[PDB]
Amino acid sequence: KPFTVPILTVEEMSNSRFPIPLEKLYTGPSSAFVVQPQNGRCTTDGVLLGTTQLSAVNICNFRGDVTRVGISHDYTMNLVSQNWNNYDPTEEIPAPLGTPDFVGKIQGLLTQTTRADGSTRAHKATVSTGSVHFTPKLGSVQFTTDTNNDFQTGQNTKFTPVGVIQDGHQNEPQQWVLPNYSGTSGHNVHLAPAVAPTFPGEQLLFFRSTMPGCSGYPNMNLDCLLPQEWVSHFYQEAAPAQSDVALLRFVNPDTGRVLFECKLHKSGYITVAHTGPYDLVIPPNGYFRFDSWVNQFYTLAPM
Amino acid sequence: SKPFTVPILTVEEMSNSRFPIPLEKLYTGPSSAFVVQPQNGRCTTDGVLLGTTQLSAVNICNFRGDVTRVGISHDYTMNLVSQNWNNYDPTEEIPAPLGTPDFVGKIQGLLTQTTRADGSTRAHKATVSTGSVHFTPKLGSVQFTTDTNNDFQTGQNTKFTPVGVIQDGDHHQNEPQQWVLPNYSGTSGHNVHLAPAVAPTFPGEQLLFFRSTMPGCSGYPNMNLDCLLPQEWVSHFYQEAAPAQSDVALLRFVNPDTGRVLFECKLHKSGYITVAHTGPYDLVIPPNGYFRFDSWVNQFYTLAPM
Ligand SMILES: CC(=O)N[C@H]1[C@@H](O[C@H]2[C@@H](O)[C@@H](CO)O[C@H](O)[C@@H]2O[C@@H]2O[C@@H](C)[C@@H](O)[C@@H](O)[C@@H]2O)O[C@H](CO)[C@H](O)[C@@H]1O
Ligand SMILES: CC(=O)N[C@H]1[C@@H](O[C@H]2[C@@H](O)[C@@H](CO)O[C@H](O)[C@@H]2O[C@@H]2O[C@@H](C)[C@@H](O)[C@@H](O)[C@@H]2O)O[C@H](CO)[C@H](O)[C@@H]1O
Repeated sequence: KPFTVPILTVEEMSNSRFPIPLEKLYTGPSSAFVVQPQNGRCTTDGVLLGTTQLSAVNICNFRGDVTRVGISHDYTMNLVSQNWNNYDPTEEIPAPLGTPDFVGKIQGLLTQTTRADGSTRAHKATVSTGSVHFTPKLGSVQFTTDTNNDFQTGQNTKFTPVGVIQDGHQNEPQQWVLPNYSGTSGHNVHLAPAVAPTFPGEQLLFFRSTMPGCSGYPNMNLDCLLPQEWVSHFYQEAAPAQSDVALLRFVNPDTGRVLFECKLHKSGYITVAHTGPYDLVIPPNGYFRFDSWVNQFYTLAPM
Repeated sequence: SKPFTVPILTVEEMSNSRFPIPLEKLYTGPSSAFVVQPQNGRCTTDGVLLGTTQLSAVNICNFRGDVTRVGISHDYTMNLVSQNWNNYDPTEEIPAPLGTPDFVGKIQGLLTQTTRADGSTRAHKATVSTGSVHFTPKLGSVQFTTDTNNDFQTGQNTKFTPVGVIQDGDHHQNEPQQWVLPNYSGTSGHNVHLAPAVAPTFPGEQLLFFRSTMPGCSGYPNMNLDCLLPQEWVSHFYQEAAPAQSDVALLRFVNPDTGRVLFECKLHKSGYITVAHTGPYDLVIPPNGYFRFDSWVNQFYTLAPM
């Protein structure tokens, strides 16, 4: 089966690390830090990695029953799956699929239905993924909410993420620092690998969005390695990789002209030939096109 | 000549095309009491987007723009911009901005804002009542009720992220009304450029719906939300653009483990599905089941009964 990538434009696609649209493309150095996101990780032949699942609308969502912490405004959620069934902590994944893969305070609404009478409720809520109580691999997380009494026990409860907050400027979130999925009780396991360019003159290419800010002065940049639509495409197509590197051309169909070329690595990330931080300039109808299988030492034309 | 296909994703791997939530189940039921005319999740099998349909579920029922307080109240008017923060164009031949809510109801979420100059940010619980006379997205503005009367700044980029729906009143589940379109221009004019209503015409047929449950945020809302196509099918058809070789694509829903067909259905080229069934029915399916395109047929194809 011939390999392909979607023909969708950047702004027609979704971030694979938070449920927001893609905005732009960015390249920059990343030698000084670890790039190891767990969402938006998929091989070109369709093997999902890390905590990656198939739809953007499930990312950084949580479901389960909740219990109040003491008489405070905090609630513990005993996590269940997307469809309210069991999460198995023994499955060899880092945490439930869709779990946040950055240290930060994510704000949203915690909603609940009482099954007996169909009554419903919603409260502003934040999950601090750097907290010792952020233990999704153990099956629970803790939320700070705007209520100390309105949530009932034994009722289906959902967190819908909206954005991020900060306290103290732009010092958090830390998008490239993974939370400890088991808190202080254990180290992270079964992670999608860290990624880095290996060929001189190359940098990663990032698919960038801006997370909404909900309080304070947060760092709102969020970069993913693959659009969510690419994850779903590769998962479905499962086209065999004929080498370790797929050569893509980013084309302006208005003119047929190639704007730049890049390497899509089989293990699921892109590099470009560039040195330095750069906000790419792309036309609104531009898109990526797979042209040929090449190798790790093929020299890209400068971006 | 390009062969037509539908995605192989399972129902629970896909997304509702009318609200940013996962699909839960397949449902068929009677539709004679309704006009079924959703504007999101509308796309032909050869990839022509219809109504207010755009390509990603994460944008549905989102709004962006600048806000101004209404009087000295807790309500704010949002002057809409496009998804990428560029000016909105009311002259485009669509019913309303792509992604606009296509039902009458009170959608609750958070209204967030950043002050560009210093990176300061804020968020407030907010509700948009799409049945309100102030719901005028085609004209370029909608109104929100919020939990503040003072915290939002003028001239700053503001986003509404939807979460769920609310209800008020002794008549439980009286709202939202998922099959009642808003007036996109309010009282100023009638709706324009709509994707057409759909209905079964062949004896013994009903629509097949891809169903989710919207989160409830207050009161006793009707949380059912049915779409005609998963968002992933919209995206698939838009990209593939495979020519329709007849009016109807016959699909079989298959259990991949046994290879057995569970049921068959008619995917009309204009982008909706019928099945041979009468009455409300939550389909009993294996979670790994998927739809498979088998052949090009016509509107009078008599299906094996569900
Ligand atoms: C949880 C809460 O009550 N939020 C309110 C509160 O917000 C303040 C407050 O949390 C302080 C204390 O840490 O920090 C900020 O000042 C925060 O305000 C928010 O962020 C600042 C930088 C501004 O951008 C502000 O507009 C924004 O609200 O009080 C404020 C009103 O002052 C809001 O009501 C929050 O929702
Ligand atoms: C803004 C606020 O203070 N909400 C409270 C309040 O919310 C109520 C209130 O808005 C009434 C208006 O008559 O409507 C509901 O009762 C609403 O509550 C919500 O819906 C009901 C049916 C319950 O499911 C409830 O738990 C939910 O909050 O009062 C409630 C307490 O009942 C909460 O304190 C809200 O925060």
